[PDB]
Amino acid sequence: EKLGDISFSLRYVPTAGKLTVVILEAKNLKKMDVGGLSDPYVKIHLMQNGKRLKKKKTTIKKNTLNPYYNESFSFEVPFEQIQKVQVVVTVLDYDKIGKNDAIGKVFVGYNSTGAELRHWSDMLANPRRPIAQWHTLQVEEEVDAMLAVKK
Ligand SMILES: [Pb+2]
Repeated sequence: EKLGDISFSLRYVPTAGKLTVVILEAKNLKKMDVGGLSDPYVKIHLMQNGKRLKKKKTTIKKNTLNPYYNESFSFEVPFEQIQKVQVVVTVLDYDKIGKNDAIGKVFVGYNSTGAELRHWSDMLANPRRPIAQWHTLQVEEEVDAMLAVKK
C-alpha cells in the first residue's frame, strides 16, 4: 500500500546556523478516512539522539490527497551540530475527534540513507541555497526504528 510522497526544500546558512525547511506539497497520499479522503497536515521534528529539540507544523488542508502548502519553517542549528541532527517530516491525517494518525514519515540528516541522504548532502554542499526534493513516505514504525541507527 503506497502511503504517498512529500516535496520539501532544505536550506542551510552556515554563518547563522539557520536551517530552513519549506513544506511544498504532497501527492498521492493514502486515503485515511472511511467514506472520504484525508485531511493532511505535516509535522517537522528536529531530533538529536532520541530527543526532540523543536517541533513545527503546517496548516491543515481538508479532503485532499494532493495538498499544496509552501509553508516555511526555520531552525537554529549551529554549524558544529548540523551533522548530528535529524529532520523528521511526518504527514498526518487530522481528525477533530481522537488522535491524529500518521500517513507516513521520512527523515533527512547524516544518519539517513539513499535519496534522503542525498537531499541532505546536496543541501550541505550548496550552502545558502534551497534544494527541493521529493521523498517517498515510509511507515512510521520503520522510520522510528532507523532513527536509532548511528553512522
Ligand atoms: Pb480525517
